[PDB]
Amino acid sequence: PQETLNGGITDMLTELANFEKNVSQAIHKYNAYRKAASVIAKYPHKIKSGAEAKKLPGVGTKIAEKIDEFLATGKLRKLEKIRQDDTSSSINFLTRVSGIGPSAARKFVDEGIKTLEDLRKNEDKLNHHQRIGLKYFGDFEKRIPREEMLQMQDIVLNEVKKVDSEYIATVCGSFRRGAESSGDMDVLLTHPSFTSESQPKLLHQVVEQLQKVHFITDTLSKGETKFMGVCQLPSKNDEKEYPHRRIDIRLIPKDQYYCGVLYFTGSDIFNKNMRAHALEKGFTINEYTIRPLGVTGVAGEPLPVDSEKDIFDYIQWKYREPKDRSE
DNA sequence: CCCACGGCCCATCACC
DNA sequence: GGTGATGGGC
DNA sequence: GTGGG
Ligand SMILES: Nc1ccn([C@H]2C[C@H](O)[C@@H](COP(=O)(O)NP(=O)(O)OP(=O)(O)O)O2)c(=O)n1
Ligand SMILES: [Mg+2]
Ligand SMILES: [Mg+2]
Ligand code: NA
Ligand code: NA
Repeated sequence: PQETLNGGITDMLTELANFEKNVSQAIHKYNAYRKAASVIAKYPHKIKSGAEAKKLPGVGTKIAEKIDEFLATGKLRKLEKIRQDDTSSSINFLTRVSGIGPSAARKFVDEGIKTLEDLRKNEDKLNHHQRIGLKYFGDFEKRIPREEMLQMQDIVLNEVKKVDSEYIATVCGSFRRGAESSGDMDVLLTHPSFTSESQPKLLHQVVEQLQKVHFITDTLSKGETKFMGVCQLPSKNDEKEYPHRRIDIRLIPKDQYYCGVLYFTGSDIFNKNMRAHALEKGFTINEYTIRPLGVTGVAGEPLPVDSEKDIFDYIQWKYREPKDRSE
């Protein structure tokens, strides 16, 4: 559906969702509003009343009332008021800095720190991640055109094979679903010597090499299985520099890999829909495995999975191209 | 009336 | 020094 | 906030 169908309503709900997460610290209300926004966004008609909306699953009494007020006035008094509130709107804004959550934003605003400028003035109170988030605030809210993702993929797959030609690397996420732009880059990594029944160097080696060729520029977090950091394409000398980008690299056991690829190729909406169907034939699927639910819900042993397809087979669904896993 | 609300790794805090 | 809890991200 | 035991 076109966004201008009910965009006014969904904008309202998303903004409400944001204030619940960031200011009220009510995560389940945040998800409630999002779910409501999502189901309304998929609704193929212009909503004329809150009662009409209430028919949709996830839209209840309170949101129905909010829709009525919005339809009658073009606004929400509560939303209008919290927008004007310096404290609440500053708290809500600072959470856009990667590394600053509802709690940190709260503490900052409590002690007079409300803007990016104030953050820049008080580096002493920021942790490593927050400093990076601050330094690349602008860049991190930029999307990544597919053409750059391709170039980023070229570098990653090249350098990974250079380190060890037995590595397997896959760019997942919205890129693998064929999106024409992405928020970040997700890389899944495996190696024939790393399975469930098993360096910590395997992830480190790759990260280090990507640093050596000046692709990776910063590190947010780095463990033995998960890396989160910043990367940047090289410039053309004449041409102006590319924005810095967020990149995640996950090292996964060889025998948990194609569950990982499925999960982290995702679409959140597809994952939960494929979750949904999986439990209905008595299967539970997470990022690691697919397990048969038992006569009680006895989730037993992981089944063998050597491809994305096997997982589709288990729950009698035909293989869906990542291109179509929007939902 | 009352509880659940897809999950987990890493950095850092709280506390012994 | 350490273990467990919490914040944050995705 | 919504849904359901
Ligand atoms: N908590 C999480 C985090 C990620 N995922 C899955 C679904 C996502 O499509 C996939 C990758 O996560 P993601 O990077 O945050 N989203 P994605 O790459 O699809 O789109 P972008 O907004 O980054 O362009 O992992 C998930 O199912 N639950
Ligand atoms: Mg992504
Ligand atoms: Mg990601
Ligand atoms: Na409803
Ligand atoms: Na943030």
